[PDB]
Amino acid sequence: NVKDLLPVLENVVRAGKPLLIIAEDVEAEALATLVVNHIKGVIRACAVKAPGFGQRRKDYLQDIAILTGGTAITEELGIKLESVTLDMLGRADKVIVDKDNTTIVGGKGSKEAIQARIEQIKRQILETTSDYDREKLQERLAKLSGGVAII
Amino acid sequence: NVKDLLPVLENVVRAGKPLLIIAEDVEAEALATLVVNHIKGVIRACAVKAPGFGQRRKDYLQDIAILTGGTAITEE
Amino acid sequence: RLRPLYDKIVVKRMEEQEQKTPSGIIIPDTAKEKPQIGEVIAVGDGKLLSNGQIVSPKVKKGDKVVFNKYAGTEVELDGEKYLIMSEDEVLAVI
Amino acid sequence: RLRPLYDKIVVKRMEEQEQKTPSGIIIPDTAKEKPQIGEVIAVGDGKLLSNGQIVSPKVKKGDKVVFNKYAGTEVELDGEKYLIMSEDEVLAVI
Amino acid sequence: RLRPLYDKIVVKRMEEQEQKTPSGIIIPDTAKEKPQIGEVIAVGDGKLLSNGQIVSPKVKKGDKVVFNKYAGTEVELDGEKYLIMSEDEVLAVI
Amino acid sequence: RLRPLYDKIVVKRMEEQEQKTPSGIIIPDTAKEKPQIGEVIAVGDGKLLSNGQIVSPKVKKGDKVVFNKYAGTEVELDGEKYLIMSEDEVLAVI
Amino acid sequence: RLRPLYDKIVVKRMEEQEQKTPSGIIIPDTAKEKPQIGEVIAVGDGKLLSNGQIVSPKVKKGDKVVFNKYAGTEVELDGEKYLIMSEDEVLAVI
Amino acid sequence: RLRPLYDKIVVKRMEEQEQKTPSGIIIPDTAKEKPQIGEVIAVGDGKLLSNGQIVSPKVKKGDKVVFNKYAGTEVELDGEKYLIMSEDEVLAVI
Amino acid sequence: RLRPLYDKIVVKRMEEQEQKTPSGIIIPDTAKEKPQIGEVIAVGDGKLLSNGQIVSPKVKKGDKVVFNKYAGTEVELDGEKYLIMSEDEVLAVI
Repeated sequence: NVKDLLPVLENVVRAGKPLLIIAEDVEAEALATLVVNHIKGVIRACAVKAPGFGQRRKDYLQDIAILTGGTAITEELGIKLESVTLDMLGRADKVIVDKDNTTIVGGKGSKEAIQARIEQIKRQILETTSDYDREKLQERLAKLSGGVAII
Repeated sequence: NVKDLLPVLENVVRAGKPLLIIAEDVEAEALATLVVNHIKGVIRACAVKAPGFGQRRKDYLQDIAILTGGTAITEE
Repeated sequence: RLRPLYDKIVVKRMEEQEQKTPSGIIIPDTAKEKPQIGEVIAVGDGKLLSNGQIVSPKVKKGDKVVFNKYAGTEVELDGEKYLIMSEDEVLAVI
Repeated sequence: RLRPLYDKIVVKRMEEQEQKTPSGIIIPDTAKEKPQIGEVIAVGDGKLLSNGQIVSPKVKKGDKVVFNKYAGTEVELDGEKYLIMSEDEVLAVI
Repeated sequence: RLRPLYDKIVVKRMEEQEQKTPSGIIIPDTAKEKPQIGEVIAVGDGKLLSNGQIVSPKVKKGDKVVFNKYAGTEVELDGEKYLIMSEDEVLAVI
Repeated sequence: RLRPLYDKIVVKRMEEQEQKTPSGIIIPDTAKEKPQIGEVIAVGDGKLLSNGQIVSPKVKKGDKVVFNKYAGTEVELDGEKYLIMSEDEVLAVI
Repeated sequence: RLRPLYDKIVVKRMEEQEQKTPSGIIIPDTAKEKPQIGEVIAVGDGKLLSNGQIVSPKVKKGDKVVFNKYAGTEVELDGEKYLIMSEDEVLAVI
Repeated sequence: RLRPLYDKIVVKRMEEQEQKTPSGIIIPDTAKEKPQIGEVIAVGDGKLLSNGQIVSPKVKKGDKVVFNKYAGTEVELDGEKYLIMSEDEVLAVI
Repeated sequence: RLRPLYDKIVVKRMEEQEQKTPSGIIIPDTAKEKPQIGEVIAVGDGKLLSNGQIVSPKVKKGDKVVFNKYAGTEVELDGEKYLIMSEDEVLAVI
């Protein structure tokens, strides 16, 4: 819907900074707002699909909210999308968006967090050996702590 | 719903002690109340699913109820 | 051209514009509601009471009324569209 | 021929004369609505109030009256077609 | 014989009379709707006003009256049939 | 025995008569409807107007009143049954 | 104890009385309806006319009245139950 | 504090009690409807008549009234719930 | 800015107060309800009676008015939100 998309736009036009949207989807009525606004140059923004399904959804965006310095607006937290503001709107330095891929460089924040995640995820990695059969859990550690190389 | 969770929340905030919920399932408007209250630190609480299935629920909570010294809130 | 009878009022519905917020945000036409603001082009003789008395309408030629989101008949007149509407469904003025 | 009673009015719609857009665009008859503008054949004595008083009809014989898309029963007489009406469902005149 | 009460009227419809167009085209009885034209048989005292006064009905006797289709109960009586009818749904006369 | 209030009327139907056409055709009871013609046992004081005035009912003891299909409430009185009905739903008399 | 307001009346039912036909046939409780006969415990002030006048209720404490089918609101008082019942929905008295 | 307008009434219900029948049987709270007995705390100025006159409400402060099983708006006032209610839907008093 | 007509009122609701219980429990906005408390901005002339008399509204623009759950219709005025409503659907004041 258009209505809830105004408060986020209202905040970003005030600061004059680009916006990146991560959500389950942005349908035509909402999407038409940004793209029309994007051509006129009042904002420079892009919208992307959420990374994964189910529990894989929750894990991914929680990590994303961590290195960006903001927070994830979840159903549990209960913040209505109308009432969101700049305070918990996360930040980054550079983002690259292409037809099927998005990359976030990182805000260099949450040092105590990223050291923490290294701990339980490895503590979870050893415990998940009974069930896991994909590097997605190690890659989850790798993405926020190092990088990945594809030979 | 909040209309029932709040009165029980009203009693525990007066006592100022931590609270534990065992219920069939809490995933909705009621659930968001505790976690937003827990984040603000007004109470320290958690909610858990009840064990078993069918008949295997009530016997378990009855064993838990007598161990804890309270009483199980049954529909009976 | 049209003269309303009794309590009827004929209104022009503020025409169409592209709406922009004071912050400069433009809303696409697919997400805009038809304006509720209108200007009266003519007024009727007045509401006819149960006793036969007629009360003069308070709306005038140069005012700005607001509709209750649905009122009107959307008449056509040589390509021009007017909104015949009634006093009891007028929300407010200016 | 026929005459109405009390607040009833006898109106004939403007019927179809192969209407066209003023710029020259022709619209097929399969995509047009029956005209909502018509002229009155006869008028009744007037609205009968609850106290018995009769108010003379505002509409006259030579007036052109528009109606709200569902004007009347559309009765037939001697092979000609009349659309009876009443002032409460009258929207505006000329 | 049959006496209407207050504003009720006693009307006899025209009944099928081998309907056919003036051009000579015969329409089968399975494709014709019951006539809307009725003949006044008996007239009641009149409508009861809210104050208690009585208004004389404006139909007198034997005048042809047109009705909006489902405007009577089709009262059952020996021989010739009738449908009782009120004044406020009377369409037009003569 | 029973007496009504205001505009209510106690009416007794024509009861079973084994309906037969004048030509001698006998209709089975499974294909006939309860008679709409009845007789009045007693009448109330009359209609209560909005101003408090009372108008005498226009129906007598010996009148034969015909009503619509569902104008009653089917009261029971120590074995016999009567049709409680109001003045506005009795369509005509005799 | 309980006193109604304006035209309201408070009435008790006739209570389950071991219903049986005069011929001696007993109907089981699973196939009988609550009695429509009741008597008045208290009477209100009466109807509020449009001009403010108060018509004296025509029902009396000692008589018995009949409800249409579902009249009443089933009020209860220290284990005893009454149906508070409106004057204009009374079928008849005695 | 809170005061009504015209015919509105503010009523406080009978609240929750450990209900028991006179025989001593306790009904669980899951099998009871909210109490229908209330006490009047605030009284409005009175019903607006058609002619404009004002009639003093018959209910008084501290009286006990019964609601029509659903009346009220369940409004909250200063950490407490009140039941704003209207005269035409008050059942009976004391 | 804007002014109402007849019985219409202009009310500003009590906005997003971030509801919290007196005990200190914070309810998330996803679990709250739109406040029923509103501040009056403009008051119309008053209710227009059937005889043409105008009664001064009892609201005085300087009081707290509580509506029903879905009373009034939203109107937008140069960026802010206002809820206009009639005088007979607000249930209590102050």
